[PDB]
Amino acid sequence: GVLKIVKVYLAVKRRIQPGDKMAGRHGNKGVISKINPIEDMPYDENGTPV
Amino acid sequence: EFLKPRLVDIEQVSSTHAKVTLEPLERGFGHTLGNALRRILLSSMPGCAVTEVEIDGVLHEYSTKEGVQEDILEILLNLKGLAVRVQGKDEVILTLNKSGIGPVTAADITHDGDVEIVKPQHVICHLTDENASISMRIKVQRGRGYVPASTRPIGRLLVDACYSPVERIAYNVEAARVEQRTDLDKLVIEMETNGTIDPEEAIRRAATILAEQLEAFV
Repeated sequence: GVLKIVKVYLAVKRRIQPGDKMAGRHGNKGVISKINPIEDMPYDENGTPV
Repeated sequence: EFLKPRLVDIEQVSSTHAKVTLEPLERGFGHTLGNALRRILLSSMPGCAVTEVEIDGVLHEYSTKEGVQEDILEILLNLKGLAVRVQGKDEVILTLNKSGIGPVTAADITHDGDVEIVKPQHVICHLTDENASISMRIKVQRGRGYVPASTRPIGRLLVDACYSPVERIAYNVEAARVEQRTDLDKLVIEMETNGTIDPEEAIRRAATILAEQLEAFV
């Protein structure tokens, strides 16, 4: 009883945002709370931010 | 009264990362100016990242071209890291035409003398067979910060914009035993750019930005 089917494949690209759950390999979870600016992050003696 | 710091040395270690010196500096002003300039540099430095890319036989970035070892997405990712300097025009359109086996690098772009490619060895893609060719148009514009393609024909592929020549900034405050006076600070700022900005020009722009923001109440 169906005449024809049209299947459309969209390809969305989800980058990252607060609320996206991230975890390690040892049962440690967490939802991103802020996409901090690069200049606001902690940096070591060499200036490389974490 | 206060001694005014000034640019005394630009110690070019390599093509990318340089090390400028500010001297003399009073007690505490070294860290203040170092952190302020670090934040300004990492925040707001004009850059010339790619914005749009158009390959002839490509409709969307999730496809492939015959004879190209890389997916279109990986080509766009490689272009996203392309370091380029434009002088006269805020917006330019470079062209890349290559045919034959081998690594299609950034050196195969049309010269366009008003545009400088700082890393000619920057590989863009690989061609696998003689009869395979890539003919593509790249759109390079001036900008500031990070402008994801989502915020801003069906053949145009948008690449995320990364208008930020700086990559790493580190300031060290040392002792400057100069002018027959002790406990004067020297601010050595080591900055690792992508090669598209002059370190002296970068410091000048950062200081100008800070002064303009500070003019609101002085």
